[PDB]
Amino acid sequence: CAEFSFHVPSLEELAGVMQKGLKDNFADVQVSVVDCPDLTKEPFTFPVKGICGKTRIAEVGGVPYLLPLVNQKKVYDLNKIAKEIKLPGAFILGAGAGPFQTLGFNSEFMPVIQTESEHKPPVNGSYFAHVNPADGGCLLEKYSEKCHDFQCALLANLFASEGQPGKVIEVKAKRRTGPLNFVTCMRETLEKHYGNKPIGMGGTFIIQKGKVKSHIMPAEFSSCPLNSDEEVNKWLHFYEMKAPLVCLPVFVSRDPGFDLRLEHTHFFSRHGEGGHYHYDTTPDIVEYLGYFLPAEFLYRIDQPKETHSIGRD
Ligand SMILES: [Zn+2]
Repeated sequence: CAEFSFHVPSLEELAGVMQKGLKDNFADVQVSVVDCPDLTKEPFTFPVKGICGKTRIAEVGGVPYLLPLVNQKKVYDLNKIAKEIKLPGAFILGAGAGPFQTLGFNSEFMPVIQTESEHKPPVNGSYFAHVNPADGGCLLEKYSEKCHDFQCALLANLFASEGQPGKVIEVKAKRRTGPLNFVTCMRETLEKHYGNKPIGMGGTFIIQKGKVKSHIMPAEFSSCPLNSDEEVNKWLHFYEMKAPLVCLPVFVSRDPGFDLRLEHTHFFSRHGEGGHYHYDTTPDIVEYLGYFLPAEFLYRIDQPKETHSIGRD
C-alpha cells in the first residue's frame, strides 16, 4: 500500500475553478460551497449524513486484473481496505467490480459502506448491477439482501471519509453545450488549472433529468483474451438508462505515477437501473446536481505489476 499526499485548496478556491470550467461545457451552471445535505434522506439514502472528515481516495487493483484475461483470485474486503488506508470506520463510496466469489456471477458494484470501527456499527448499503439472463437488461439489487459481507473484486475506485456533516462543493450543471461528460469536464478543468499539483475528488451526484449511455459486464468472464478497447466493448453490454440516477464518481486531475484510473463513475436508482456511466445522451435537457470534496490522500493498494491501457473508459 502506497500513500500519496494530494494538493488541497480551499473549498472556495475549487468552487471558483470548477464553475469557470463547467460554464464552458454547460449552459446553466452554479458551483458553491454549501452545508452538505442530509445524505440519509432521499434520493441518496446513505447510512451516514455526510461526506466530510479525513477525506481520501483508494485505488485498489485495476482493470489489468480483469483484462485481457481475468485473475479471479483478486478479491478484496472493503472493511479491511478502510483499515489499510488508515481510516477504520470510514464511509466508502465509489465504483468497482462486484464480488463474483459471493454472488456467483459478475456484476458492476456500487459500494456504499459504513465500515466497522469501535464506535461505528457497520452497514453495507451497496448496490450491484448485472445482466439479466432473461432479456439481456439490467438487474439492480441491494447487496445486503443477497450477502452479508464486505466483499468486492478485481478493482475498486473509492472515496472515503468520516461520513460527517460539514462544508461541501455543490455543483449544479444543466443543459450540456460541449462534448465532455459531467465528470470529465470537472477533472479536466482541475488539471488545466493546477497542473503538477494533483487533485483528487469524490462524492455523489444525481442525474435529475435526461438519459445516459452506461454499461454492465456480462455474468461470466471471457475464455479468450480481450486485447483491445474494441474487443472489450463487444464483450460489455451497453444501455441507455434514464433519470433519476444516483452516481458515485472518483476522479483525479493528474496521475503522479500510480497507474490510476483517472475517472470512474457507477450509479444506482430506485427504478432498477444501474451500472458504469459513460456520458449523457440528451445534452439539451440533462440536469446534474453534485456534492463533492477534495481528497487529502491517495492510497494505492495492490497495484498491478503487469499493466496496460486497455479497457479504461
Ligand atoms: Zn466501471
